Amino acid sequence: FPVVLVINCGSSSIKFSVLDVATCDVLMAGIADGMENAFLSINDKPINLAHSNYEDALKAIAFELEKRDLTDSVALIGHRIGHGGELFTQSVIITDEIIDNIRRVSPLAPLHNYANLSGIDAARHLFPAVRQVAVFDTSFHQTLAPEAYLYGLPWEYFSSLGVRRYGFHGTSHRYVSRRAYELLDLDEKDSGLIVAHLGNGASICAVRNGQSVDTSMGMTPLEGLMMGTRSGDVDFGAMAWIAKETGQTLSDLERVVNKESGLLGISGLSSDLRVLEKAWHEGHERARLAIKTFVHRIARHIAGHAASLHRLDGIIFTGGIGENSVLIRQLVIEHLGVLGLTLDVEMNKQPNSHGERIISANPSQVICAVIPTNEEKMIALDAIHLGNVKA
Amino acid sequence: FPVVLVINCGSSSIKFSVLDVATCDVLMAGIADGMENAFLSINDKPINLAHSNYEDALKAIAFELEKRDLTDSVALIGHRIGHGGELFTQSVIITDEIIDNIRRVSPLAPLHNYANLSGIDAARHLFPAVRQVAVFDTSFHQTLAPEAYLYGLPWEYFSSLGVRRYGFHGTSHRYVSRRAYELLDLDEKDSGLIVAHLGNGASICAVRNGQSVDTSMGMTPLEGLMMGTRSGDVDFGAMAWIAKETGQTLSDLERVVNKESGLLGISGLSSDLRVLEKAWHEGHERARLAIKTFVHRIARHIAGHAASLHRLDGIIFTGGIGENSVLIRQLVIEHLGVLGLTLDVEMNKQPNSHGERIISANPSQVICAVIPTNEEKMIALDAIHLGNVKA
Ligand SMILES: Nc1ncnc2c1ncn2[C@@H]1O[C@H](COP(=O)(O)OP(=O)(O)NP(=O)(O)O)[C@@H](O)[C@H]1O
Ligand SMILES: Nc1ncnc2c1ncn2[C@@H]1O[C@H](COP(=O)(O)OP(=O)(O)NP(=O)(O)O)[C@@H](O)[C@H]1O
Repeated sequence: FPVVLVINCGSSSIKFSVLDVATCDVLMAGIADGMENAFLSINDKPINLAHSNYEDALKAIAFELEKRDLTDSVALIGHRIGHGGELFTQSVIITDEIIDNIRRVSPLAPLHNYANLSGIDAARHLFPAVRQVAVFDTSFHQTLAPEAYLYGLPWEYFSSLGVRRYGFHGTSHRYVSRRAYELLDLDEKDSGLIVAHLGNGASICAVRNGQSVDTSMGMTPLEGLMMGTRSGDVDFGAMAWIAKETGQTLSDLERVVNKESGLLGISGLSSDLRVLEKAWHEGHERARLAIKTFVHRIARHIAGHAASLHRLDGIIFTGGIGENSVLIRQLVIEHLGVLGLTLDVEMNKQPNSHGERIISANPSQVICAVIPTNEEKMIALDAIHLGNVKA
Repeated sequence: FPVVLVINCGSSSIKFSVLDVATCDVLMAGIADGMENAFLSINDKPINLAHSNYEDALKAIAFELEKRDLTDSVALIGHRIGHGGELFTQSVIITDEIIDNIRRVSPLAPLHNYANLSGIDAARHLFPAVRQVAVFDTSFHQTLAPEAYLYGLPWEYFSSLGVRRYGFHGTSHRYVSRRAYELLDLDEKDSGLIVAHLGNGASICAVRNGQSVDTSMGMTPLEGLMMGTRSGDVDFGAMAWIAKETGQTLSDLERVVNKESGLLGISGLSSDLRVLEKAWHEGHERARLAIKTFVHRIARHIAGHAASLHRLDGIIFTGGIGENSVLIRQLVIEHLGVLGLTLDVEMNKQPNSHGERIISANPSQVICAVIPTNEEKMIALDAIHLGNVKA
């Protein structure tokens, strides 16, 4: 019973799951968190770490698996990498070269790169005779054409500084789009999907014949959809006007746009969609506005991403919000009557326990579906495929 | 033979036309320009002004009409106003109140407001017994709902500073959409149009049942489409990353994004589409990229604006580029095969001498058309309607 250990080692946390190689089912999950009073929390023991660096938290995690006699079953380790620039177009077996290449991306997302590389260094220490794989949030989007990835900035910003759209959630978009060809019985090589990955981070992606051809996030995760706490698309003129008017700097505004905006910023209440849905139900006008705005920007990006398709066969919702928000999905879909969508509300009402599920009624011009995303499973599948290779 | 004098009094120029009230035909046009060595240029006399303020240039223009015995036929003056904030939802007869209200908008576009108000002050001096009208580039878009005009910034930026989408080209979008109901034989009250106003400034607008319900420019003219020298939509994260990396300030970057970007910035060659079309024809790769990018962002915004419509009946091109670029229109339309568009290329080939013209073939799901825009005529029509009122 070999397992894969999957690690997502971010700026404040290390999330992990242990997946059985046979079924890709989760056998254990957890999170080392607060990385002054750090602590380890296996789904049970909410145990304390305090002043722990990344190698410490992971040594702790390794001892918990040693505990459960898992250590010798760990045949593969999969690392989620936030950003692979233009250097990674698919998941790779980690070697010194791959490490050097991940380091060259550092400037594009410095703290998050640093954390992912800290997790790699830790795992390489803790499991030296285990093959390790790197899976990148950006890599699925590397099939975008230049017309879709370039900004309208001076060419120099692109050719010298690598300013261009990267996109994120690639691993979710990819996983969900593969499940969609089966659920919808579509030929992958002749197909058009829009995937809406709606979570606290949110993005759209157009998949044409199995490849990503447009996506809503940009060089960073701040572009595109309005999100929990992120502004999404915002007029740079307006941002420069705000600076002059309030005396805030780019750095001030960047924090505002990443941490105080979005659902939180409009609502004045919360980033959490469930709190906002309940607030609206109680007459809260700003919560309703936050939601309607959220919805409007989703519909807008969905239709816009469709323009990169030759034919629209499906729209697929996923993520915390796409999977669980009955109201958000219906409002989005009713905002796309122009594309010929017809919702089956009884199907749309079903909770996420129902898994991969069609929610459009028969007369719909485009199939609409909900497909639970599973990034850990995608990473493990990549790892397992890579486990057959001679390095 | 009463006439309307139409004035557009910007930061460097005063453009004017004199239109006959009967036919709305142009009888005279011109431009006072360079506002250290200023000069007056009636379509003839390229005459010099030098060190001329706004009142001087206009006194010069007034004397040229006195010259041609027009002065006493001037029954109305129409002023193009760049920005009316939330205060103006339609064109108005200018009074002290209207002047006070235009001044309150100043902070939203300080130099351009100042110029428009300078032109009002000049004209009020030069024609005191003549009714004057103000027509605002923003006012057509005041029917946008909050979900379409809000940014995902903290609510305070909207409620205290008036940060929100305004949109521009309103006077063109309005004029063209009215001509479209006739050309396409559509019922205005039951209709969906997207208008693409493609010039050196460019924007999209969705008109649902005769009202603007979405538009691509934002609080300022920098948002949305990529344009001649403007970047269009750009990830604020990327802009903040660029700042940190090059040490440029918001003010530096604002100039870059307004004056060195867009077609110019990608091509490295020109903002002028005709130069770029010819460069591409000669193997210039960056010109081709500038164009493909331009086209891709147009298609994306068109489809996205469609999401605000209940039914898409028409897509209408206008502006310097929309009216004259055979290649741009066809590339855009071929990028929207997803919406069921079919181009009649022989109709698309016709030059702009052919005026208001359908360019989609019969099997097309959406009618596509070219409608020459005429902001001066729209302003004059407003003025003439307002000429019947008791103030
Ligand atoms: N039952 C629910 N109804 C509505 N929203 C929900 C529900 N459950 C969770 N969510 C929302 O999902 C969001 C969190 O989603 P999340 O777990 O982030 O999805 P994700 O797959 O993690 N995407 P990302 O956040 O970028 O990794 C919050 O707004 C939650 O309120
Ligand atoms: N024959 C042509 N083919 C392609 N592009 C053209 C042609 N003629 C003019 N244009 C382009 O139109 C752009 C200038 O358009 P413009 O006169 O600005 O339209 P507009 O109605 O003024 N919009 P705005 O510029 O914001 O006021 C430049 O790229 C020109 O190259």
